[PDB]
Amino acid sequence: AANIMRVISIKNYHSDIKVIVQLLQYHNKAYLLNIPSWDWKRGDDAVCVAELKLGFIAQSCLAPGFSTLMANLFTMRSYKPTPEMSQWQTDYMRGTGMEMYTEYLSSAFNALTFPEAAELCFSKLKLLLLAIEVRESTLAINPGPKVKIENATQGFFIAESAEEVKRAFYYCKNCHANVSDVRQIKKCKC
Amino acid sequence: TFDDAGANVPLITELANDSNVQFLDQDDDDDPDTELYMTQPFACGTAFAVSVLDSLMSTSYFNDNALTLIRTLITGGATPELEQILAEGAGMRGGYCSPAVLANRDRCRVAQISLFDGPLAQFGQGGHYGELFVYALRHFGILCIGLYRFRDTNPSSKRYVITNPPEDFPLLPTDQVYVLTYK
Amino acid sequence: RKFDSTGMFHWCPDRPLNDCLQDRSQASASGLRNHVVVCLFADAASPLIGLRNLVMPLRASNFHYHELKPTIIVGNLDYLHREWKTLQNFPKLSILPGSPLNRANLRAVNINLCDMCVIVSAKDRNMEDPNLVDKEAILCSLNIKAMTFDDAGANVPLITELANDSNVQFLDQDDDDDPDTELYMTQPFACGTAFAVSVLDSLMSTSYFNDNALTLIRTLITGGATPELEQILAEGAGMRGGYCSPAVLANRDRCRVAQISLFDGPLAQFGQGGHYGELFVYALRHFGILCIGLYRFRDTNPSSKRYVITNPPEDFPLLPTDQVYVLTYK
Ligand SMILES: [Ca+2]
Ligand SMILES: [Ca+2]
Ligand SMILES: [Ca+2]
Repeated sequence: AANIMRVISIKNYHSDIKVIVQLLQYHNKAYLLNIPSWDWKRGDDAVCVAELKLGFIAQSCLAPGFSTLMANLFTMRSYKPTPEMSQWQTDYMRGTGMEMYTEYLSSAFNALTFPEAAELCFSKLKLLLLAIEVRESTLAINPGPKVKIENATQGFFIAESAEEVKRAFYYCKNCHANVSDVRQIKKCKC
Repeated sequence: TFDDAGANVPLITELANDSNVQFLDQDDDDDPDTELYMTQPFACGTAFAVSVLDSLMSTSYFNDNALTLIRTLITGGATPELEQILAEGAGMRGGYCSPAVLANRDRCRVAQISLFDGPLAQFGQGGHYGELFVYALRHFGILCIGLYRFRDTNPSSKRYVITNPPEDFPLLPTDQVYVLTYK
Repeated sequence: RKFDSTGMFHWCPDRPLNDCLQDRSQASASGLRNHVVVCLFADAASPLIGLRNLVMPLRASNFHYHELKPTIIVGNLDYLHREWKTLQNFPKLSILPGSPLNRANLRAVNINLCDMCVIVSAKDRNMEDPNLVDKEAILCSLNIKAMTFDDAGANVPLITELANDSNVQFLDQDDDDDPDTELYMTQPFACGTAFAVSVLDSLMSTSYFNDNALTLIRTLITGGATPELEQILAEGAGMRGGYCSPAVLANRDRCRVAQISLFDGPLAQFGQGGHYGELFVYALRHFGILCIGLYRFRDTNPSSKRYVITNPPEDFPLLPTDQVYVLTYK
């Protein structure tokens, strides 16, 4: 109730501010969806921790450890070894170095299917591409061979840093295509 | 204990206070200065707590579409049209549905598959994660996002999760693979 | 028909609340149009606001029974059962139990067809910090203002009581809010969309300086509650009534505050670029209609908002869209 009255006060002062609000209870969301000037298409959003909590653990009923797989993607962390860690802890912690990033696919991806683009990102770029913004426009997760990469398609990657995913934007089918070590994929390949 | 057990029952527990995670498990080597995400019960998918969600605020600012991605997965598909319908207060309206809307029954789902048997078992028998990834994507459109590996490789049924392994990461025949799939 | 024993109000023999309770299907099946909706926020234990003081004016005996506005109360049922002992004598009354925030309720109520929606609260007037006290009423106002209707939204007529005057800034948009402005200068008050108890406080000083002026306002705002009715109610037997003699029934010609439009009919000649003093003298002479102010659109060039102009100058220009506040006998 206190946070809804802050949203109302912000939106009363100026309607077009993007407001992002943390809500503790799901039934309280309806009250702010009904504010006249709240608009999810303008980017307003309510991070409902009750909805999200139960959603993450419910996916663990479908895939037993998935709440941990997925919650680690949404906090920024860098992998940092220490010699007392067992093998399983180092494997785990390297996995926690991952986050999910959005970046534009380079023109070298144009007219590939999503499966070719995902094979290419994984094998050459060391990037796990898992979804794309299909141009209104809509998110598609792991789309089948029927979906081509259109020009300037935004892709969704799992990677260790934003410095990694840039490689999808800089990759070039003539200039970089023979590179052995991914650190050399750089500088737009002009 | 059960007649024809115990620690083999699959559990997930929400914790109201993160530092209580140390009591949740034994054979564990507890330390109160370790943050929740490094603890064995969290690394095994046995614990959850609201504190790991907090950077949904910052990610909601930096890329709105990524917050919609996670949602379509974790909610199973709750679009803003359903949130609008629920905000009318009439309850969740439903019935028999047209083939035009029923087309959306092919959403992508997060699934888990075992390397113990079937066509992928060839990779579980000492192959590498990148071989498995390229094969599964090509033949089945199955996109692999991680592994769920036993901790005691030599005892317990506990398993840990490995998000996005390296291309040359070795597989074990007991590994389970997290995947995105359409069927 | 039957009246209160002093002739002043329309009256009905008692009933149980279940004669007037309705579910959403019954409310939706009813022809609710031009009605009054009361969005009552209450807990079962919260204090009695005395809704009779709301309903009794709406039942002035100088109205004919066919022009009495139907009334529907949306609110907590356990509260209404302890209010009901006071309401049970009024005709054309109905209850839809449930929250006023539930848009279902509002739609069954035909909220888009009412002549006024009243938002009112029985809750504790200092339950938390001064930012939270009116959140139920503000959310209800914003909710109704945001609804859409099939053949709307901001066109629904609203009046909201505020427990804390400085919350009036949240009640409206396109507004230019400022916390140092006192309530009476704010746009929602100037439009007749807000009310709060603080504007009543100088009834104490005016009650001292001229007692008769306090009786004037009362005869108007109560619709005619004379001290004889207050005595009858103080006997605790409830509001006694029945069929009434022609001698008392003569008092059905009280003067009423009414509102008339310059868009059409005999006065439209003044709306077409005349002056308020021409209108005043004409209406008084031909009809005995005494004009006390105007209700003018704010956006003369958009929104349906209107502002009130008490007693304009003789040479004040009229617009064809103006509505006139008047005192009248028919
Ligand atoms: Ca990282
Ligand atoms: Ca422990
Ligand atoms: Ca305002």
